[PDB]
Amino acid sequence: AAIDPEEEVIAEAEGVVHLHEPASILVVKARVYPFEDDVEVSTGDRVAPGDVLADGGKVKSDVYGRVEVDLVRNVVRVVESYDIDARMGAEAIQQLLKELDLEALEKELLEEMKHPSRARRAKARKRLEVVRAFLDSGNRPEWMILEAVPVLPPDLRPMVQVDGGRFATSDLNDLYRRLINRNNRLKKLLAQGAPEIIIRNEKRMLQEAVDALLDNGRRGAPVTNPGSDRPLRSLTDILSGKQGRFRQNLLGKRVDYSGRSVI
Amino acid sequence: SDPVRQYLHEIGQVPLLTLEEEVELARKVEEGMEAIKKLSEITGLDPDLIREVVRAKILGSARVRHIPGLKETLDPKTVEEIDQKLKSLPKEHKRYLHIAREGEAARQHLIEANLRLVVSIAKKYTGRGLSFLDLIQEGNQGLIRAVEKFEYKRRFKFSTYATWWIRQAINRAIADQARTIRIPVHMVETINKLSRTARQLQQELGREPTYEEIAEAMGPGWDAKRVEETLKIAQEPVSLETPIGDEKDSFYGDFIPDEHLPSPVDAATQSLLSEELEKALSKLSEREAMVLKLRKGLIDGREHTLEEVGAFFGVTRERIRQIENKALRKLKYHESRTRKLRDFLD
Amino acid sequence: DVPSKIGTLLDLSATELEQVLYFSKYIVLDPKGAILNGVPVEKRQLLTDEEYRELRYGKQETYPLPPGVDALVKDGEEVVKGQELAPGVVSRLDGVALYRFPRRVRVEYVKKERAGLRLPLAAWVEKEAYKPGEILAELPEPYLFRAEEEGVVELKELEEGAFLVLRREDEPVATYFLPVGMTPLVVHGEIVEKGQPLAEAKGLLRMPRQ
DNA sequence: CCTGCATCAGAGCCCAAAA
DNA sequence: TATAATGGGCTGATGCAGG
RNA sequence: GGGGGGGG
Repeated sequence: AAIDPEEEVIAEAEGVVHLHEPASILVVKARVYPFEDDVEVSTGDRVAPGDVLADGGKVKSDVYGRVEVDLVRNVVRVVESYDIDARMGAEAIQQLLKELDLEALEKELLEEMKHPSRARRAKARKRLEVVRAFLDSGNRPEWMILEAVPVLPPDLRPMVQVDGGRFATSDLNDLYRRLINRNNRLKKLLAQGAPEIIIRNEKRMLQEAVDALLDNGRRGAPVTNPGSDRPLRSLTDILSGKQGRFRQNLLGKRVDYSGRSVI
Repeated sequence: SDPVRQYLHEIGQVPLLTLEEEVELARKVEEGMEAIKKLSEITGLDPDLIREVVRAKILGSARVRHIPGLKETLDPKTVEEIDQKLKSLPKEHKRYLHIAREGEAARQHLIEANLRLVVSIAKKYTGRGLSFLDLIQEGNQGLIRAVEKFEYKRRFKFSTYATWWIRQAINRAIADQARTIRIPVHMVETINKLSRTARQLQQELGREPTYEEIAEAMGPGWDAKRVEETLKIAQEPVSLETPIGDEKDSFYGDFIPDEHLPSPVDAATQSLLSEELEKALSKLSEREAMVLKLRKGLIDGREHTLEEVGAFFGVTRERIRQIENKALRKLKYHESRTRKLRDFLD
Repeated sequence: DVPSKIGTLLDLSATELEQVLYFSKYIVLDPKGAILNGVPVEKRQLLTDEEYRELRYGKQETYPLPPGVDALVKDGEEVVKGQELAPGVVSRLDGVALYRFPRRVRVEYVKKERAGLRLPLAAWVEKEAYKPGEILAELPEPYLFRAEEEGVVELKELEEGAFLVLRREDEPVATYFLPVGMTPLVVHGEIVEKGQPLAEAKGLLRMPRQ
């Protein structure tokens, strides 16, 4: 078949067809299951050995694999492959953290505490200290992963008009904007069914945006304003250091009813 | 450890398409869209709903979510229900299902194979206020758009069509997200124009142009006033955490007073005014003061004008305007003795 | 914050926790019976992208064929690792070979025609049918096969063997078959009269292979 | 087992500080 | 919405893979 | 990936 009616190849009379000079040869490790009648599985479905493919149950799969329905060759290919669950990112980790029974792990770690080499006992202790920490406190480990990200009230990250009518704003607003963009874009890419390469890039960018918001510079390059080398000031930066909230506004303050002069 | 390098490594794991392969995928995507159109008619369904159902099985169980616009919440129950109706088709109808599936598969491959094009376009747009990866993702969004609109019959290579949509997508991204104070896309375009214009004017004139020199160069509709107003709008805010020079111990925000919350003096003053204000309407009589108090309101602000006062003051309606004048008149006399309220005139 | 709190709970190193969180490596929740490099995939195993792709989507490879060069294997054919696909192409893995883009399609059209021949009698071997390649006759001395009709020659030459068709007006009056061992002495579009030699038949003449 | 060996968070106060 | 364009520019305290 | 002109 071709773009325009001319240049098509139509069979002149009765005959048989042979294919020659292929552009390339694709070697697939797969099983081929030809079918005369209708096929019951459509292409992309995943299939296990013994599962019925086509022709009312006559033809079935010998391997675990992915269905490729060839309407030209009139055959159902099954590419050897598994329904394996393997994930990337904070989504994966949150699940494993959800899937923790701390009671059991305490029991397990106590049994390891009855063991020489000192190091065995040392590491089992450190693990056991985190387990016991969560148990007494009542905190769920999966809480170390964020689903809802909190947004600080605006008057604490103000956008204010200064003297000149110019606007001055706290860096947290830019860190939030980056976050919001990547979140919104990720939702659109998901709804539009982008390939995994694109969604993976977006998801990892989303982690980075959250990371800069909470502690900027902590992991990776510090986020900066355009045309400035100045790292943006994140919440962690606000809390800590000489200029941080504790040593500046909390353990000492500027005060009213005070003055100064030469002695 | 380097997010740019990693992404570059992942794209490089998909080999580029041959003219045949490029045409093949493009062909399969187009045919598949035609297949989904047909399936709506036969089935009595919605092409968008069908498209998402077909697409769900190709990507796998990993991605299943509600898609904006679809009438049904898209969850494994409905997609099993709907998939079973499509697999309930006769052989000549059920073939159209297979076409749609392979279309989605090929769409995926086509997108993945063109990712390196987006990188080469985005790298030229660095430095405009979006990070390289942000530009790649917006550029990728355009690449996705390009695959859905591409008509392979026209015989153009894919790279030719894609490039337009990617440039469009990045430029819209830069215009939409680059400013803390967001600006309409059309207005950002005008602002950029003034820069280009002024840069020419300064390069030919050997000095900075006036507002007037730019306004002539911009043609009709533009005077100096408009050039000035546009630049004001184009001013970007500055960080409160900007060091005031010295860089050791000084922030710009530390020099900005808070004008909103009342100062101790101001709070005191407002309290003192209310206490002297009530201690004055009660010294004629509370009631003709209560009528006046009702007309202005200590807390509330109940000034209409003539109607509403028809109801409950206690009198009918012209009278309250009159007792308003005598309340205010006795108040004025009472004011000259208790002239303490003069100082509140600032 | 080291030792990582998440890391300590899950028995994950610093590097491992990085690789999962920052999308450098997969971690398996449910192997679903996968096995890689001879060992079964166990839960909480870290896979690279390449490992996951081999597990999840299968392993395959595509080999370019130099332009015009035809492959030594046919579409659909099972192939061992190391088998030679094309004069310069060697396959790296076992599996099904698939044609990508055939540049040349050859259609063998089915033709069933009734054609005549004349041979001496002592020289021909009696059979009710002749399979391709079967010996038709053996001539003690060369025999000249002659036209039995007058006409213009329409010559149709096969790979081996030939067909010859005489027509007056446009209506074919005869269809002759020349086996191998029979050399046409006439050329296409040649006028012939009844009795003049069309072909010399020398020695053993047999059915052509096709 | 122990040591190199790496990765991180410390580095005085208040006032002018001339942006 | 269409020539083609396809991979960036100084210290101490502590927890680790390695002799 | 942590830092500077003056007064005490």
